[PDB]
Amino acid sequence: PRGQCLLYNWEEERATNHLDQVPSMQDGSESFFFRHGHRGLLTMQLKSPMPSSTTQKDSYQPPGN
Amino acid sequence: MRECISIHVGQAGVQIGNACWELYCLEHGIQPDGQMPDSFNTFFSETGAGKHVPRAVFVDLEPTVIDEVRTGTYRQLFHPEQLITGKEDAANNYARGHYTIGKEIIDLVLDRIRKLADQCTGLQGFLVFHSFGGGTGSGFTSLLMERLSVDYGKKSKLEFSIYPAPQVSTAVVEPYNSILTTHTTLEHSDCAFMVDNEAIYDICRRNLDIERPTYTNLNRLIGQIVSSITASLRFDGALNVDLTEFQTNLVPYPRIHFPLATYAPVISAEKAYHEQLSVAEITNACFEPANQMVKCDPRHGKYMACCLLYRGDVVPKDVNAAIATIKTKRTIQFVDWCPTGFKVGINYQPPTVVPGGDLAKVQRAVCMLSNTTAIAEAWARLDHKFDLMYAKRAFVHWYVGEGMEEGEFSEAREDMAALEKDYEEVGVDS
Amino acid sequence: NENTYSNRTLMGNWNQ
Amino acid sequence: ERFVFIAEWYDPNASLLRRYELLFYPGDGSVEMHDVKNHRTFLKRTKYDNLHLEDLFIGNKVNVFSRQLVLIDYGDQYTARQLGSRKEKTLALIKPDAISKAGEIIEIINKAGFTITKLKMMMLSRKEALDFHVDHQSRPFFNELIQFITTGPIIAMEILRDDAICEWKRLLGPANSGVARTDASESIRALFGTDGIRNAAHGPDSFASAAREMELFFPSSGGCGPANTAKFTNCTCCIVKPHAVSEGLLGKILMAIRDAGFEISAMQMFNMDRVNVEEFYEVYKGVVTEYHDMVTEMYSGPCVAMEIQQNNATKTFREFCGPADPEIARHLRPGTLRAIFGKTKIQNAVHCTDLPEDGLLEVQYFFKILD
Amino acid sequence: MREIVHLQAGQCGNQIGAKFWEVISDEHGIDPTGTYHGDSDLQLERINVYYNEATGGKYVPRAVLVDLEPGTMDSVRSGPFGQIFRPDNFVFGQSGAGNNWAKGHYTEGAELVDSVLDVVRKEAESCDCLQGFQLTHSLGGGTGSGMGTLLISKIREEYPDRIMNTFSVVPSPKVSDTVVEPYNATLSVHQLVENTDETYCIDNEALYDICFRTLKLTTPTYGDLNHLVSATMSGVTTCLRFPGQLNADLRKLAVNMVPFPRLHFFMPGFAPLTSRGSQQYRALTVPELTQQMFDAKNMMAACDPRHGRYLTVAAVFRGRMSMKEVDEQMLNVQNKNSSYFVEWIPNNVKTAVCDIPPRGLKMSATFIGNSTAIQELFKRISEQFTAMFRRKAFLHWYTGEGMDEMEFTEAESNMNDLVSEYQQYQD
Amino acid sequence: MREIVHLQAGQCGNQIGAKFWEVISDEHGIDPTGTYHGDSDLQLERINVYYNEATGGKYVPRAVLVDLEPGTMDSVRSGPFGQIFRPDNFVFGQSGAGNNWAKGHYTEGAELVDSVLDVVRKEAESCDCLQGFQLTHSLGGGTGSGMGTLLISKIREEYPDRIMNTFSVVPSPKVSDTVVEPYNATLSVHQLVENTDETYCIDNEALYDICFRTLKLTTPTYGDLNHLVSATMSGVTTCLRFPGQLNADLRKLAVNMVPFPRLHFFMPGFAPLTSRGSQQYRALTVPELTQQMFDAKNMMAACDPRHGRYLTVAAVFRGRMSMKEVDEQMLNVQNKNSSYFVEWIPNNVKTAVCDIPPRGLKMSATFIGNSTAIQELFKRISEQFTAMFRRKAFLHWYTGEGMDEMEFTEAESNMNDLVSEYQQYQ
Ligand SMILES: Nc1nc2c(ncn2[C@@H]2O[C@H](COP(=O)(O)OP(=O)(O)OP(=O)(O)O)[C@@H](O)[C@H]2O)c(=O)[nH]1
Ligand SMILES: Nc1nc2c(ncn2[C@@H]2O[C@H](COP(=O)(O)OP(=O)(O)O)[C@@H](O)[C@H]2O)c(=O)[nH]1
Ligand SMILES: Nc1nc2c(ncn2[C@@H]2O[C@H](COP(=O)(O)OP(=O)(O)O)[C@@H](O)[C@H]2O)c(=O)[nH]1
Ligand SMILES: [Mg+2]
Repeated sequence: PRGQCLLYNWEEERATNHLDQVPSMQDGSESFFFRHGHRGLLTMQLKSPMPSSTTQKDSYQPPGN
Repeated sequence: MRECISIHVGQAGVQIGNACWELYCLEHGIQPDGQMPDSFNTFFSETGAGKHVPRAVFVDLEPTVIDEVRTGTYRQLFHPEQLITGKEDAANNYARGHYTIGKEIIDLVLDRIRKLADQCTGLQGFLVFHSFGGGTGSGFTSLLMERLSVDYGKKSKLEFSIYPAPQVSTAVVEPYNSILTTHTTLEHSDCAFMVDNEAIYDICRRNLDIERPTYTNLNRLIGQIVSSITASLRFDGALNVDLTEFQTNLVPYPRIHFPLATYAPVISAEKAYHEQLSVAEITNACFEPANQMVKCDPRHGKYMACCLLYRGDVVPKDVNAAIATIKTKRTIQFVDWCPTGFKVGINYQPPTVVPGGDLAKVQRAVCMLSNTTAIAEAWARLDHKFDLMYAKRAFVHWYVGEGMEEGEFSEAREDMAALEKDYEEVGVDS
Repeated sequence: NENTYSNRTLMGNWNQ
Repeated sequence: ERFVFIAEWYDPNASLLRRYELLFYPGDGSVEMHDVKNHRTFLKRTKYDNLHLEDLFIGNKVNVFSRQLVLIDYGDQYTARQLGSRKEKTLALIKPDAISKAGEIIEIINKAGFTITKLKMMMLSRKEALDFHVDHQSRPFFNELIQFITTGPIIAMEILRDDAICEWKRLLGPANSGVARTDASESIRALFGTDGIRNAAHGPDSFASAAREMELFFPSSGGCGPANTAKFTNCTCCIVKPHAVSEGLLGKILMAIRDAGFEISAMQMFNMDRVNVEEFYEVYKGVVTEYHDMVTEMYSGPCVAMEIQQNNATKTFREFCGPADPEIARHLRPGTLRAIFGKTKIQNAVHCTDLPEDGLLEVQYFFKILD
Repeated sequence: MREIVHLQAGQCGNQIGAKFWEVISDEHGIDPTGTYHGDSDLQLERINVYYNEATGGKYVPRAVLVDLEPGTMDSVRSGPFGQIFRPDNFVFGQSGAGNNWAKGHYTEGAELVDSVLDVVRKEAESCDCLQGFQLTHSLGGGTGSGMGTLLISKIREEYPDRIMNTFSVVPSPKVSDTVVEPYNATLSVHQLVENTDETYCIDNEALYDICFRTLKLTTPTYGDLNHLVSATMSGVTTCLRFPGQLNADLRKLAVNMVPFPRLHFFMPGFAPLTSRGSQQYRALTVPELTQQMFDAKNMMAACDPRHGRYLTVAAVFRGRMSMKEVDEQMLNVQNKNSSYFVEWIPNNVKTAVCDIPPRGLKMSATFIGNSTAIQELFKRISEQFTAMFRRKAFLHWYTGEGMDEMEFTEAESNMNDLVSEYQQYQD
Repeated sequence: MREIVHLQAGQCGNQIGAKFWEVISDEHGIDPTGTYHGDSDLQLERINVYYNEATGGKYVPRAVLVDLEPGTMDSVRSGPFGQIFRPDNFVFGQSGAGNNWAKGHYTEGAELVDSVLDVVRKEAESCDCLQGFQLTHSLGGGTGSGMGTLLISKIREEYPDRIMNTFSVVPSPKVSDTVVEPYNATLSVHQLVENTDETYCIDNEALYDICFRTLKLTTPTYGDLNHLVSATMSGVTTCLRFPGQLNADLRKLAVNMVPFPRLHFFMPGFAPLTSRGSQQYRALTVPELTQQMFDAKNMMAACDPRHGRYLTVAAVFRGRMSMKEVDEQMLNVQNKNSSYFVEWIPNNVKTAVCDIPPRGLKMSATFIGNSTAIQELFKRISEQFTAMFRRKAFLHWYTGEGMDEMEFTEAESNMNDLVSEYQQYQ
C-alpha cells in the first residue's frame, strides 16, 4: 500500500490508506482520481443525519401532566 | 373585565413571547390546544367552543423567527393574524425600521390593534417587549409609540426593554440605535422596566448553578418578572396594585421614567429545601446589589421610589417589620424629598414552577421595581461611546442613505445631554 | 432574626 | 461483580421524580448509589443487610436508608443478560374443586419458587368462559367443561420464574388424573385430581395464547374484569402483609385459617399507594404512635386482601389472631396466628378488625371502591 | 423569500462553483439527479433560497455559468453534479480571452454580456423577493477579471438597492501563474471598489499552507482547496436558510463590518479544521473554535493580521450550544488583544448563531474580518504594476484593443488612494 | 435559646464529626432523609440545640464543614447520614494542605477563612440565645491543627462572652502516623491554652486498648474508634435538651471545673461499656458503674491516674436511678482515694443526673477528669520537640513559607510554662 517505510509522515498515510486506496489502476493516478477532492475531508462518519434538534423545539415541549 | 394587551416587537419580543406566554398558559391551566381541561380574561378571550386565544401581537420584519412559532408546540393556540411577518429584516439599522421598511407594515398592525382593543370591555394599557440593539426592535417601536399615542390618548404604556450590556456585545452599531430611539420614547412612554443580558448571566451561574445557559434560561427569568407585576389584576389578595397604580408611585417627573427591576428568590431545586426562606431573607436579597438585574451599582446612587410586590403565604405583619429594618440600614440612602418611598402589593397565589426549568417550587416571592438615580451611570458610559464613534463619522452613510437626515444624530445627542443634566438636579439634596 | 419552628419544639411563644 | 439498576424516588418536597443508579455487589452484599443528573456519588459502598439478591427484579420497591426506590430499568447489558434473560411470566388457575386446597397449592408454588405478582379470586361468567375456552370451541366436552368452570369460583394467579412455562407445565403434568397418578404422583394434578375432567389446575402452552389469557383476565387497560366474590354480609377484613408475602408464608396462613374453620369469602392482591394506606389507617392516627410505621410497612410492597366469613368456628377472628405483639402472643396464647407467624409489633404478618363496627367499612373500601 | 442569485464567471469561478453547488447539495440532501432524499423537515422549509422548484419535485440551482471558452464547460457538465445545472444557464462564448483584460472587457466580452443579461433578468424577476447577488471569479485571468467585473458594473446600474458580494481570487507572489496578471489585478480592483458592498479575498498560499500543517495531505489537488472555499461560502449565509437563536442575513454583515463606503475588503477563515488522525482525539468545544479562529495560520489570505490593526470582526456560529461561553470568549479575546483593535470604535465583534451544523460535524463557525493589513495585499500589486509601466512591458496587447494608456494611469491613481486611506485610519 | 454551633476541620475531625451525627439523630429519631421518625414526643421538645427546622417539616444540622482538599468532603457527603447538611455549608479548597502547619494557617488557609466565618456569622446571628461552639480537630496534622487553631482565635475575637469548646485528638507515643507530628502539636497548644475554655484530649492508643481488652474486639477498625468518642460528645451536653433530676449545662461545667484559666484540658470517658461474651454475667447498677468510671483502663488518654493528683472530677449520670446511692458511693471514692485527690480543695466531685438513658441501654455515665497526670502527655511532646529542633530538621518547609524560627522558641517556652503549673499545684 502506502506509507510502509517509517519516514515522511507515514502515520497519517497508514490511517487514511482505506479512504485513498480505493482505485485499482483503472484510474491512473491518485491525483486523477481525487481531482474533485478526497472522500472524507473536514469531517468523518460520512453517513450521518441532519439533526431535528432545534433549540425552541427542545425547549418548548408539550407539557405532560 | 380588566384586560391587558401585550405587544412583542423585534426578535427579543418574539423569543420572550415564547417563554412569557408559556407561563400564562400554565398559570390558568390552559392546554396548548387552546382549551381548558373568570381569572383568565386579562389574556384569554372566550369563544363559544370553549377556546381561549391570547390577546397578543407579535411583530417582526423577518419571518425566520415567527415560522418557528407557527411550527412549534403552540401552533393551534395563537391567532393566524396575531403573528405579523415582514419579508426582509431591518438589518441592524434604525432608519430601515423607522422610515423605509417599517413604514410599509405599520398599517396592518394598527388594524389588528383596533380589532383587539374593541373586544376589550375594560382595557388597562399596553406592554411592550423589544430590544434597543436591533433594527426592528428600536426602529419599529419608535414610530409604533408615536401612532399609538395619537390614536389612544392617555392609556398606560409600560416597557420591558433589553439594554446593551456594558461588556458583552452582540452588534457594533448599538450606540447609534440606543441613542436615537431614546429621543423618541422619552415623551411617548410612562414607565420603562429595564433589563440586560450580562446581569442575568451572572445570576444564573451563582444562584441556579447553571454554568452554560442559553437564551431560554434567560427568557424564563424575564417571564417570571412580568407575572408577579400583573399578578394583582389576575388574583385576589390583601391589597392590590394596578398598571395605573405603580405608574403613579414610581415616576416623580415626566422626564424620569426608568426604574430598575429585581426578582428574589432565585435558587435551584436542590438548595431550596435546606435553606429557610423567611419573608425577611427574600426582601433583604432584593436590596443586595449582587442580585440586581441591571449591571449598575446602587451604592453610587440614591433611591427615589420603590414598589414591592408579594405572592404566596405572606403575612402583612412581617412585611412591615422587614421594611422597618431596611430603613435603619446606613448602606441604603434615600433622597431628602421622599420620606415615604415604599408601596406593598400582596397577592395570595404562590408562583408556579415550569416543568423542565431550573427554578424551584417556592412559597413566597417578591419583585422590587426601584426608581434610582444610579441609572445615570449606565447612560454615562454609552453617551461616551457615542462621542468616540461619531467623531470620525463612522457608519453614518448607512443612516443617511435610507431616508433620514444626518441632523437627527446631533439632536438626539442634545436630548440625552439634557437628560443627563436632569438626573443630578433631582438627586441633589435640598 | 428568629428561627420559627413547629408548635411542639418549645421554642418561642409556644404556650399561647 | 456488580448489578446496576436505575431507580425512581419521589421527593416529598419538590413533588419530583428522581432517577438514581443503584449498584449492588452480590459477592459481599454492599450497595452504592450515583446520581444520573448531577454525575456525583450519592452513597458510598456500605454494607446493607436488608437488601438481598432475591429482592432484585424490575418493577420492585426496595427501602434503602428510609427511601423507597422503585427499580424501573436495567443498568447494563451484563445484568440484562444475567437476570432478565431467564425470567418468564405465566398464569395459573385454581379450579372450583381445588378451592379448599388452594392454600396448599399456593404453598407448593412457593416451594417451586414462583413470585406471585397478581392474584384474584373471582367468578367467571358465560361470555368470559367462552373467551377462556375459545380454543376448545370444536366441542369435544364443551357443555360439561363450561358448566364445571362456571359452577364455582376460581383463582387466577400471575407467577414469574425462570423457565416459567416449562416449569409450570411440568408441575401440572398429564391432564388425566389417573394417568398422572400412574406416571408421577408428585404432580399437582396427580395429588389433587379426582378425575381427568376435574383436573383442578390449568396452564397455558404458548406465549401468544398466554398473553391472550392475561388480556382476558387481568386487563392492562385498567378496566374492571370479572366480578369478585364479595358477599358484604357477616364478614370481616384481614390483610396478609407484604413482608409475609415476600417471606412466603401465605399458604401456611391459608391452611391455618382453613384448619381453624373460618370460610374465606374473598381474596385478592393489591399494590397500594401512601394516600390509600393513610385513609385505610385513618382510625389509627392519633391512637398509636407507630402509625407511620404501620403505614410504611403497608405500602412497602403488595398486600393480599381477604374477606373472611362468619367468624364463629370456635372463637372470633380477633381473638384468634390474638395479641398485637408476637412476643406477647407466644408467651400467653401459643395457638394464635400472630404467635405463629409474627416477628415484630410493626411486622406481625396479619391485620384484623379491632372494632366490630369497622369491618364492613374496610370491606367496602377494599373490594368496592378500589375494585 | 430571500433568494440568492449565484454568479459564476471564468475558469476559476466554474471550478469553485462546481464545488460550491456540491456542498449545499449535501446540506439540503439533494441527490445528483435533482430530487430530494432527506429525513428532517428543517431542510425543505428554506430551499427556495438556493434551489428553484420544477415539476416532479425537481430542484435546480439559480446559477449562471459564464465563460468565453467552451473548454471548461464540458468539464463542468461532466462532473459529479453535472446533470443538475440547467442547460439554458450555460452561456458560453466561442473564443477564449487569452489572459487579457481588454479582450474580455471591451471586444470579446462585450457581445456575450447581452446574452447573460437576458438570463440574469429572467431569473431575477422570477424570485418573489430578491435578496442580492453573489459572484465568484479570478482577478488573474481574462474572462473572470475582464468580463466578470463588467457584469458587476452592469448589474449595479439596474438593481441599485441590492447587495453585491464577491469571492475574488487575489493573486499571490509565489503562485504567479500568469506573467501579465498585475495588469489584470490593477484594472479589476479599480472596478471593484465602487460597485461592491462586500469582498472576500481568497489566496493560494493561504490555502496551500493550510493543507500542509493542518490537514497534512500529501497531494493537495484543487478539489481539496475548493472545498475550503465552498465551506466559507455556505457558512456565511447559514442563518439565511436555517433557524437559530440569533440570525444574521447578508445585509447584517454589511452593516456592521463596513463603516466607510471604501472599506469593504474582508479577509476570511473557517473554524473547525483538524487532520484525519486528530478527529477522534480533539474535543470540539467553544474555546477550541475561538482559539483556532483568530490565529493567522488558519486565516485564508496572504496577509499577516499582526502587521495591521483590526477594524471590525464578525463571527457566524453554527450548532447547539450555550450563549455564555460564546459571549465570554470574544469579549475575553478583545481584552488581551487590546492593541490589535482600533480604539475609536468599541465592541467590534458581531455574533451570529444558527442551530444546524453541517453534516458529520457538531459545531462550526465562519470567521469574516475587516482589517487594515489587507493594504499589504494591494501594495505588492501596485509596486508590480509600476515596474512594467516604466518600461511599457506587454502594453501592445492592451492599447491594440481600444483602451488608452491613461486608463492605466487612473487605475493606479485610484488604487494608490485606497492604500493611502487604509493607513490613515490605522494610526 | 440554648444554641451550639458545630465546626469540622481536618480529616480526623471530619470522620469523628460525621460519626457524631448518626448518634444524636438516632436518639432524636431523625431519618437520613430528614424527617422526624421516632416514638416519643420528648425527643422533639428541644431540637433547636442542634438542628434547624426548614420548610416542609425537615431538619438540617447546624454545622460548618471546612477542609482544604475536597476528597474528605466528598467522603462525608456520600455517607449514610450525609444528605441532611446544608449544601452551602460545604466550604472546600482545591489544594491539599500537605500536613504543613504553615500551609493551613498562613498562605493556603488565609484565603479560605474569609469565606469560612462568613457562613458561621450567618448561623450565629439567626440563633436566639447562643451558648457555645464545638470544633473537632486533631493536633497531629497541618489541616486540623492549622485552621482549627486559626478558627478558634478569629471567632473568639467576635464572640468573647461565650464558651468555645473543642474536642481534640492528641498525638500518641507508640503509634506515630506522622513524621513531623510533635512539630505541629506544639504550634497549636500555644493558642489552645490562650483562647479555649474547655479542651478534651483524645488518644489513639487508649482507644485501641479499650477495644482490645474491655470490648475484646478482634479487628478494631476506624468505624469503632469514632463511635467511642461520639458517645462522650453526646453525654456531656445531655442536660441542655433532656429533662433531668439535676441539670448542668456547659457553663456550669465551666465554673465547677477550672480554678485557673490555663488548666482546662480534660480526660473523658464513657461508662456502661461491656464485652459481647460477658453481657449476662455483669450486674448493671450504680455502684458497678462507679468502678468502671474511675477505672484507669477506661480513660481515653495514655496517662496513668495513679501517678498524679486530681483537681476536679465531674460525672453526668443518665437514666432513672437514685440520688442517695449516687452521692454516697462517689463520696466513698474520695475517702478511700484520699491521698490521690488534692487536700487544699474540698469536694473534688460534682455529680449530675439526667433521666433519659441512651438508645437501648438503661443507664449511662460519662467520666470527665481534670488531673495533674496530663502533664506527662504534655512532657513527651516537649521532649520529642527538642531532639528534632536542635538539628533544625524538617524546617525549610516552615521557614520557606513565612514562618520564623523565633515562633518555635516561644511555643516550647509556653509549653514548659504549662507543665510547670501542674507540678506546682501537685
Ligand atoms: N435575553 C434575551 N435577549 C434577546 C433574545 N432575543 C434577542 N435578544 C437581544 O437581541 C439582540 C440582537 O438583536 P435583535 O433583537 O435580534 O435584532 P432585531 O430587533 O430583530 O432587529 P433586526 O435583526 O434588524 O430585524 C441581542 O443583543 C439580544 O440582547 C432573547 O431571547 N433573550
Ligand atoms: N484555489 C483555486 N484556484 C484556481 C482554481 N482554478 C483556477 N485557479 C487559479 O486561477 C488562476 C488562473 O485563472 P484563469 O483560468 O486564467 O482565469 P480566466 O482566464 O478568467 O478563466 C490560476 O493562478 C489558478 O491558481 C481552483 O479551482 N481553485
Ligand atoms: N479516630 C480516627 N482517627 C484518625 C482517622 N484518620 C486519621 N486519624 C488519626 O489522625 C492522625 C493524623 O492526623 P491527620 O488526620 O493527618 O491530621 P490532619 O492533616 O489535620 O487531618 C493519625 O495518627 C491517626 O491516628 C479516623 O478516621 N478516625
Ligand atoms: Mg430581526
